[PDB]
Amino acid sequence: FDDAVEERVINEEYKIWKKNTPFLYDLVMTHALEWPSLTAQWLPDVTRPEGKDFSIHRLVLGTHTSDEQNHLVIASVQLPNDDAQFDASHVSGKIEIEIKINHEGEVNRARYMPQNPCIIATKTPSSDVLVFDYTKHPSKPDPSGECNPDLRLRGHQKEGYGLSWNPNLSGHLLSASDDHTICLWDISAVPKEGKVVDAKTIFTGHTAVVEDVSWHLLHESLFGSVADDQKLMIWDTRSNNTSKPSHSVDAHTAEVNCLSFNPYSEFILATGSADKTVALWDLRNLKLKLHSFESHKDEIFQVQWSPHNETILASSGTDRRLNVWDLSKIGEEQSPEDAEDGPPELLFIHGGHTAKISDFSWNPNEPWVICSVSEDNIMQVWQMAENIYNDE
Amino acid sequence: HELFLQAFEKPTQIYRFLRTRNLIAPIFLHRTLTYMSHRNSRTNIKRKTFKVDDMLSKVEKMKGEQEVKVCHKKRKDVSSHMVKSYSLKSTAPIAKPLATQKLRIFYQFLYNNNTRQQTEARDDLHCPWCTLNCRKLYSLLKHLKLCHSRFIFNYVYHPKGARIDVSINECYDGFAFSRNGPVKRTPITHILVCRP
Ligand SMILES: [Zn+2]
Repeated sequence: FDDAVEERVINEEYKIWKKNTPFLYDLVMTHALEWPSLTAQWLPDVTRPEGKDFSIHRLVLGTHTSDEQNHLVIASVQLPNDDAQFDASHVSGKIEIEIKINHEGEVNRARYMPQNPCIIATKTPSSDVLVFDYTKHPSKPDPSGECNPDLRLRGHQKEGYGLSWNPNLSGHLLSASDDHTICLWDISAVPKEGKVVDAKTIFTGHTAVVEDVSWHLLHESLFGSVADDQKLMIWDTRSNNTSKPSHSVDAHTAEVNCLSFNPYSEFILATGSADKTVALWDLRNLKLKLHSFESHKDEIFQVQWSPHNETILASSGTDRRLNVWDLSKIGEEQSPEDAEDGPPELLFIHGGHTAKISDFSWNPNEPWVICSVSEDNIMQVWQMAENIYNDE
Repeated sequence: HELFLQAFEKPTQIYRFLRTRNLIAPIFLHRTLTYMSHRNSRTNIKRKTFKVDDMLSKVEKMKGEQEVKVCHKKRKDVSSHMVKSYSLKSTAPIAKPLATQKLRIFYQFLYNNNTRQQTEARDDLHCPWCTLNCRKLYSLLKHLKLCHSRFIFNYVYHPKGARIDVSINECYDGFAFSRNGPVKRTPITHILVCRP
């Protein structure tokens, strides 16, 4: 019953956080989604209306229900412009659902195709991976519940979470599953009519549940995978052996849950593990772990590089906190008082969530804006106080 | 008369309880707060010079210079193995190669409007509830005012002198709740911060 105490202790600390938000953020928007989301992905488009005090940003959210109909969600976020101020505690329209498409099961992950962001792949609790074109379905859903996935993709025996669209190769989509396999679908050529598509290739390397999968950002033939193997694998599509990857790295001391490649480096990537640390890897030499980001107090499930900064990285886990790391800060001299707070590499802690953070996304248009969604149904659109990373 | 603990003590403990708890897992770094700015001894200039590709070369040099049926799935909670609830040198270990004159402030405690018990902590601007060294007097007041809202802090200057009048706040009480699996909520936005 220490869990019942843990509840008040959480809320006393949520109050303290709230009270200080003005001194830690340039922006905090907090929204209770009708049903909680297991995914968050900032869409790349921005509507900048003529002479308005804001911009329109869109998000690829989803649902998770307790015996209710599930949806593929696209909501819209109104973000203020630099000159403009505006403050609310909603009655106004700031965050709202644009489209709610019928989905058959809770949305594990939802990721848009970089090439055509109208196309969204989804990881479903059922074996199959679905692809929807939000333009191909109405903005107001069908009350029948009748979910018509534009394309169905079979090859997995179980559900999973890892999902990656190849940037440099249109239609190439990768899935990670509890079935130890990675499936590769090519929808580009082979679009046809036939709603069901069987995987082009299946990667049977990992010895436990495959947690994540992501393509490399410059090589179209390279991708990485992490499993409960406590390992990270570097795969080359070009190779004929679908059981052996190019490299199998002993990444962590526990279950690795996520990987993210640096958008500025063709070598750097990071991995998030159950071992409560983020590991830094260089593709050039995988025999050496570059560094272990220490601060998380529980399992890490999402590790993501900031699009706007080469040295900025963020991580979210089961400690209800999201940490922001600056590599440029690694091994900097700290005062005993400075040291007291955290490693120099630790730039920021986001204490706005009262529950485990499921996903988070860096806004691709507004530097330092992050969307972090938790199981308590809360969605935050935050941005840390500029003085934290900026110098006059 | 020591009846003052009937108003105080309880909050003093809630804050002492949280001191041990918050040291373990923070809600924020004190150094990140705008009023705690000075805690951070370091700067941001090392970033426009920093190139992540140059990191391996350094690590290599370092190493070289060494001679209701609710199933709790690990990712979600769907409504042995998979906890069931019913209520009706290896790369593996941690690697960190690139790392390796005194003022007196009086605290006047007020209880049932009047009656003041005055404790002085000449220990500079250290927080009486969470031990933290606020270092600067402006910071201490903000710290107290925001991190200890169960109390009402009022600064009074005097050439003798300086004092913080501590009373018990009378208006205290997206939160946490007892949830089994997924829960339906009523959608509502809130803008907590918005700086131009
Ligand atoms: Zn304190």
